[PDB]
Amino acid sequence: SVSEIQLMHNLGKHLNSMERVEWLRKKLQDVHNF
Amino acid sequence: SVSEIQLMHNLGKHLNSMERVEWLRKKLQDVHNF
Amino acid sequence: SVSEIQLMHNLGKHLNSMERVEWLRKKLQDVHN
Repeated sequence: SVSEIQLMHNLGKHLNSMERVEWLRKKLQDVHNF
Repeated sequence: SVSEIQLMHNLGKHLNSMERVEWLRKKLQDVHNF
Repeated sequence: SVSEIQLMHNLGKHLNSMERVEWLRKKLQDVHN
Protein backbone atom coordinates (compact mmCIF):
# COMPACT_ATOMS: atom_id res chain seq x y z
CA SER A 1 0.00 0.00 0.00
CA VAL A 2 2.15 2.86 1.33
CA SER A 3 5.05 3.46 -1.05
CA GLU A 4 8.62 2.73 0.00
CA ILE A 5 9.39 6.44 -0.21
CA GLN A 6 6.67 7.16 2.37
CA LEU A 7 7.84 4.42 4.74
CA MET A 8 11.38 5.75 4.32
CA HIS A 9 10.10 9.24 5.09
CA ASN A 10 8.27 8.09 8.24
CA LEU A 11 11.18 5.96 9.39
CA GLY A 12 13.46 8.98 8.81
CA LYS A 13 11.29 11.18 11.03
CA HIS A 14 11.31 8.56 13.84
CA LEU A 15 15.05 8.18 13.55
CA ASN A 16 15.44 12.00 13.75
CA SER A 17 13.30 12.08 16.94
CA MET A 18 15.43 9.36 18.58
CA GLU A 19 18.67 11.12 17.62
CA ARG A 20 17.52 14.56 18.72
CA VAL A 21 16.22 13.30 22.09
CA GLU A 22 19.49 11.47 22.85
CA TRP A 23 21.55 14.45 21.68
CA LEU A 24 19.75 16.71 24.12
CA ARG A 25 20.04 14.19 26.95
CA LYS A 26 23.83 14.07 26.42
CA LYS A 27 24.37 17.80 25.92
CA LEU A 28 21.94 18.83 28.67
CA GLN A 29 24.78 19.81 31.02
CA ASP A 30 26.33 22.02 28.29
CA VAL A 31 22.94 23.74 27.65
CA HIS A 32 22.68 24.62 31.38
CA ASN A 33 26.22 26.15 31.28
CA PHE A 34 24.98 29.33 29.52
CA SER B 1 35.98 12.44 17.10
CA VAL B 2 33.79 9.35 16.55
CA SER B 3 34.66 6.71 13.95
CA GLU B 4 32.64 6.07 10.81
CA ILE B 5 32.08 2.46 11.91
CA GLN B 6 30.74 3.76 15.21
CA LEU B 7 28.26 6.12 13.52
CA MET B 8 27.12 3.10 11.51
CA HIS B 9 26.76 0.90 14.59
CA ASN B 10 24.73 3.63 16.39
CA LEU B 11 22.41 4.05 13.41
CA GLY B 12 22.03 0.25 13.25
CA LYS B 13 21.11 0.05 16.96
CA HIS B 14 18.35 2.66 16.51
CA LEU B 15 17.06 0.82 13.45
CA ASN B 16 17.15 -2.48 15.32
CA SER B 17 15.25 -0.94 18.26
CA MET B 18 12.50 0.29 15.95
CA GLU B 19 12.39 -3.12 14.24
CA ARG B 20 11.92 -4.93 17.57
CA VAL B 21 8.97 -2.72 18.44
CA GLU B 22 7.34 -3.55 15.09
CA TRP B 23 8.08 -7.25 15.50
CA LEU B 24 6.51 -7.27 18.95
CA ARG B 25 3.47 -5.29 17.72
CA LYS B 26 2.89 -7.88 15.00
CA LYS B 27 3.36 -10.80 17.43
CA LEU B 28 0.90 -9.23 19.85
CA GLN B 29 -1.64 -8.53 17.10
CA ASP B 30 -1.64 -12.22 16.10
CA VAL B 31 -1.74 -13.39 19.72
CA HIS B 32 -4.69 -11.21 20.67
CA ASN B 33 -6.91 -13.12 18.17
CA PHE B 34 -6.00 -16.41 19.90
CA SER C 1 2.93 -2.98 8.88
CA VAL C 2 5.04 -6.05 8.00
CA SER C 3 6.22 -4.11 4.92
CA GLU C 4 7.67 -1.70 7.46
CA ILE C 5 9.45 -4.67 9.10
CA GLN C 6 10.73 -5.78 5.68
CA LEU C 7 12.18 -2.34 4.85
CA MET C 8 13.78 -2.00 8.30
CA HIS C 9 15.24 -5.47 8.01
CA ASN C 10 16.62 -4.84 4.51
CA LEU C 11 18.12 -1.47 5.59
CA GLY C 12 19.80 -3.26 8.53
CA LYS C 13 21.30 -5.81 6.11
CA HIS C 14 22.61 -3.02 3.84
CA LEU C 15 24.09 -1.29 6.90
CA ASN C 16 25.81 -4.49 8.08
CA SER C 17 27.48 -4.84 4.62
CA MET C 18 28.52 -1.17 4.71
CA GLU C 19 30.19 -1.71 8.11
CA ARG C 20 32.02 -4.85 7.01
CA VAL C 21 33.29 -3.17 3.86
CA GLU C 22 34.19 -0.05 5.80
CA TRP C 23 36.10 -2.19 8.33
CA LEU C 24 38.02 -3.89 5.53
CA ARG C 25 38.80 -0.59 3.81
CA LYS C 26 40.19 0.76 7.09
CA LYS C 27 42.36 -2.36 7.64
CA LEU C 28 43.68 -1.85 4.10
CA GLN C 29 44.45 1.85 4.69
CA ASP C 30 46.24 1.08 7.98
CA VAL C 31 48.61 -1.26 6.09
CA HIS C 32 49.03 0.99 3.03
CA ASN C 33 51.68 2.80 5.12
